[PDB]
Amino acid sequence: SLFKQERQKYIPKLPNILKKDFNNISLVYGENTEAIQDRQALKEFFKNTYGLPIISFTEGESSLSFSKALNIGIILSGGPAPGGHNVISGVFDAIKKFNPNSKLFGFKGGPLGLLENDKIELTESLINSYRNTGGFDIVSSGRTKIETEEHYNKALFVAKENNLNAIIIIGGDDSNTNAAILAEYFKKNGENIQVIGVPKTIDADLRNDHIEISFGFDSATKIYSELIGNLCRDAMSTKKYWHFVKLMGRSASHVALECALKTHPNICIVSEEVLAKKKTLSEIIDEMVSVILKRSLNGDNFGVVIVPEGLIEFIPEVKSLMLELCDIFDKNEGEFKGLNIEKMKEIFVAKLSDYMKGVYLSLPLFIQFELIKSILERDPHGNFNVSRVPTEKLFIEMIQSRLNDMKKRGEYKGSFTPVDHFFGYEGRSAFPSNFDSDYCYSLGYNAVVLILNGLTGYMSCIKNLNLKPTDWIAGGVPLTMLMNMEERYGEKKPVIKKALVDLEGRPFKEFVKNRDKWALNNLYLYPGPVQYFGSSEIVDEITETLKLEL
Amino acid sequence: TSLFKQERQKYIPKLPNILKKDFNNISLVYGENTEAIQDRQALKEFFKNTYGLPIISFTEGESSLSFSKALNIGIILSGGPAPGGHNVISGVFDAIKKFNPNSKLFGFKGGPLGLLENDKIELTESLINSYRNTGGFDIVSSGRTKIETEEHYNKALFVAKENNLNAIIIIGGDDSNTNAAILAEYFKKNGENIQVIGVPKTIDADLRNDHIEISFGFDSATKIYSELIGNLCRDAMSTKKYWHFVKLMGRSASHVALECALKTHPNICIVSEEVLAKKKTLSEIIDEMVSVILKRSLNGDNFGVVIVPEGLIEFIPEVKSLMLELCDIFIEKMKEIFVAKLSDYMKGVYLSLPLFIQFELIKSILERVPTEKLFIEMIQSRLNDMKKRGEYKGSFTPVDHFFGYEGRSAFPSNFDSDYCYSLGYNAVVLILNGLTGYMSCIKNLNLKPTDWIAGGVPLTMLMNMEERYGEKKPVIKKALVDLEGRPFKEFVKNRDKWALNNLYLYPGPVQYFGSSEIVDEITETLKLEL
Repeated sequence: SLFKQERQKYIPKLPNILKKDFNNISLVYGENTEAIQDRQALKEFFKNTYGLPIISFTEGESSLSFSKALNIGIILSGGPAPGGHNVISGVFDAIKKFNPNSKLFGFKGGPLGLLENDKIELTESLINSYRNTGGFDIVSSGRTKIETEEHYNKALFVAKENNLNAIIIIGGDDSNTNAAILAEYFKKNGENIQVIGVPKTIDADLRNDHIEISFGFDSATKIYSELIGNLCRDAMSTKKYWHFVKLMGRSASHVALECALKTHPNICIVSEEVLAKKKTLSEIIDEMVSVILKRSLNGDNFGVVIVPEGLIEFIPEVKSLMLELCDIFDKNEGEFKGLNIEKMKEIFVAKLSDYMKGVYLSLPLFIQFELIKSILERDPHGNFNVSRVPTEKLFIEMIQSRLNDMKKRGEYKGSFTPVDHFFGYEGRSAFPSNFDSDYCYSLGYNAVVLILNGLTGYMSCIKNLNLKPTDWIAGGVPLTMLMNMEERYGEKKPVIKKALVDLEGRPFKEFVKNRDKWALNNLYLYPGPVQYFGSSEIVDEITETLKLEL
Repeated sequence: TSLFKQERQKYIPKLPNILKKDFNNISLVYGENTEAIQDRQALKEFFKNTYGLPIISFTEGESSLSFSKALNIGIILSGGPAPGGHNVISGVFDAIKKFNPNSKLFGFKGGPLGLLENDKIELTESLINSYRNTGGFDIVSSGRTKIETEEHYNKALFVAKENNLNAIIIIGGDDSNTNAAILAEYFKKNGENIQVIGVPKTIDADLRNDHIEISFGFDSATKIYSELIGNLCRDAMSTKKYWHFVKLMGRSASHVALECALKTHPNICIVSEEVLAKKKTLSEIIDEMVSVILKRSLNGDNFGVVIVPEGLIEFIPEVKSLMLELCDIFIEKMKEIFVAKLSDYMKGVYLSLPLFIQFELIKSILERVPTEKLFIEMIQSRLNDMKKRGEYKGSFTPVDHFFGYEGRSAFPSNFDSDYCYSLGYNAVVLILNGLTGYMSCIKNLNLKPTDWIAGGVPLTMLMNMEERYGEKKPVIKKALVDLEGRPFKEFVKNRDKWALNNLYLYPGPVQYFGSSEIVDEITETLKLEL
């Protein structure tokens, strides 16, 4: 692509501190840390790495933990987010500045590549061709979980066979749970193998007071918001369509909320608020039908609706239903064996309580099947496949009935022509914005400096992300501080706690202040394509979420 | 909206050098005279007063205008939106202001219907200013009201006079422009000086010929689709696990699918026109896709990307045949009647299809079905058997997409921005020369705007006579993919390489700031043709 050729030339921007000679970068030690919850149980699990302090960088003469060339292994883990390839080019450049004989190995297909020792050397020309591109496709990714002594030995072995000083893991809450646990295992067995994590995810559910945002979120919400903008403007143009847009975002509504603040849709559902008010499915339907009715009465027979794809895990009744289908499947593992959807399910309907079966058979037939598969297709970390559940079609179907029932009684004169959308996969491997491009490159560059100071069990961290990159602050966040205890697949396991929308936070407060105006009026915003050439103001733009929060 | 819109509202669309001249220094070049594509005789008699008009073209030179008084122009946005419509309107506005600052522009609301109800707004400079370079038809909205009853043409004429209009500009696809051609004559037929000009609009690009090189919006919509498809390709390479099936808008032709394929290099792209021409079966198409999926699995590649045009099934002769017989007899058991009495030949075909398609074909009777979810279904079946017979060891995890509505009202690219502004500006100059029944035309669209050629293509040359329900009606033949054309031939030469290898291209977002070579880029289709 001609675009591709030019964008490959962009020089990502570092924090001023990371431009210094590496033995002129010294550490500032902050407060020791606690886990978020289950501190007691996490301290006894993380014997060697619990309670590590926040690390900041500042200028000063400081001696490094290596004199000779580094060997670094690196993994792309989980679903892709725009910018991963810049984390890698940042890492590559940093180790080369340290010692030109340093070598970077990329393991293939996620953490599984590490367990099976399936790698490639990441060389200067290879890394050149990926600079500033989207995708994880330089080595590919995967969702393999590392949780057993067997996994840990193979990792140790494979790290030792490749003469690695450190492993950098780029991923979300799941991948960095691997990272924290793996660092503990190494330090526990006196292994001199360092483990650094990098905060990747479009969901933006990996963050805290120190990690201001995960990478990729900026790029993905910009792409989603333009498309949603375009649907709003097409709805205004024809005055006839109701668009229902499902967005990726399994466990949290950061993506939906950002897109709402960008576009001003007539309806955006926030899963977290749904849960807090213990809303039911039909209550949500009533609140959307209501908006649809008042708009039809203003002559507006059209609108745009956003719905987070993980909404079904925040409706307590539907959450219950899925957890029961789970349990019903965990034990009857045998009957299910070689049966089909049609019959896999007769058993389910049969093994459900009258209460849940009543909830279940209340759902449209196609939704019933989909929920089945969502439970079958859990990932290694025990995530339900929700992307796969057509929640926005569940809404459409249930709304149509409700509107028919009201046309029946002459209480709805209107014209309801729904259209469904799901924006998700087309945002994960897009070209990263300038923001994610600088942020990812800095993350990877920063990780090597943490490594050169002998740190392990840290998340690469870059603060003040709302300022010009030059003024960014660099350092490290201990992984254990983001963690709690959580029942996965039946067991109570130590994991990184996903960060959901703060219902007390400014992004949400701000949505709440306006969402009523946006419902009955047409105050759509129309964001454009991401730009990579032109005014810094346009090119280096950031998310509304990040402006409101910092 | 954005520092983006406000930065984008300031952009100055580029005109052809000829349209920058004083209007008195633009003179006409009369080309060869026209005849319809077919039914030449019937159309000559139908379009009595306007048939056989010659190709027009502009060049520099002292002339004489048909007006000195301020113009009153009505304008209509018709049919589905395409990026750039608002620039056709801004171009029109600016042109008539240059001619005479007292000229007024009236936009009728919601399509041809706003004309029939005198439902209109003056488009003043301040208002037009906020729509410059934006997507959408939303400055006045559009609609699909046909103008066909004598009562209609009569009220349309009424209302044009009610507002003192010298001309009406209609912006739309093939139907709308057939409409304008007829409307143009009805006005002439009755001794009224009201000119009607048409503007070639559609993302389908099924409105074009040897003189109309492309309809506006196609450029913008394909660039957006192509990025998203490129992004799916790159996600697919990244995780090595999904088969993405992308349906694109366009019930009638495959210009959009073909363009996106030349831009992304997907593993499969079905061209409806090619399927019709080779007279393929449904199952043959399935085999072709299965065969690709199998071979890539054998290479370790359990992932890929498929592009399919939205109108594909309607180009499968079998299927067409079946909706013929289904309409010939003419739920669960009431279809089974369709079975014993169906011809066999369609029977074996009717039963190839999944029940929800079968039951669906019955729902089509009252009158949709997914080109997308039919294929994925039928592929899953043939793979299930093949794994059961130890012939397929791969994992097939399909994901479906439909990119369409999110492309129609996006910001227009520079190309559509210049092209649409030029189209509207040009329409006024056709009007100032007293022409009517023309389509506004801009040639050489692959060169820089300044070297574009401006002129008019007579609407009747685009026509044949269609007949439905008793009446012989004039219609503009939809232009489909030329299987002898360069865009299609380029695809045929390379699609086999794209299937089994991973040669995905990754186009980026449309850019509006930066090097002319990126910002003023055009479609592959237009490069190959031009």
